[PDB]
Amino acid sequence: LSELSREILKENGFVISGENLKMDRSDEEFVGLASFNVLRLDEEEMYEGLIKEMKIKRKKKGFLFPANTLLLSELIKFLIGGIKGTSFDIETLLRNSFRPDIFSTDRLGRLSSSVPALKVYATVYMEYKNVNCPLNEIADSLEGYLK
Repeated sequence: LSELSREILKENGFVISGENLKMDRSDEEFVGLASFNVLRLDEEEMYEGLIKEMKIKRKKKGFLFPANTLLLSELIKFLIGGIKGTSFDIETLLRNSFRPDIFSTDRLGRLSSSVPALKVYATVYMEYKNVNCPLNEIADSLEGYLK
């Protein structure tokens, strides 16, 4: 996640566990963790294992909800993995999901521009093949995703 997205999530009451690197600050006697053999472990293995357990949990009973988070996790996953989304699109989606008073007017970039383009592609494919192709259906599905 970007720094602005993390700041928006932290302002909404979310804390991201997985980056729990409290950098040892108050000068006094942290005793009770000297039982792990860290010296015989690879740093690359720990770096690979720390990324794979990144979970965002809430600490306060604010105005954010299980259903919106449950939808938004898969929406962000489909935005990054399913399509070639950018961090500005993530910030736009988070602003549209959390802050309705801020008018982020159509800052999703490539997908909104790709809405008519695949329809024109499908128009050309129908006009040159006369065989049904789901390019228009893919464009309509991602348009419904924008809806």
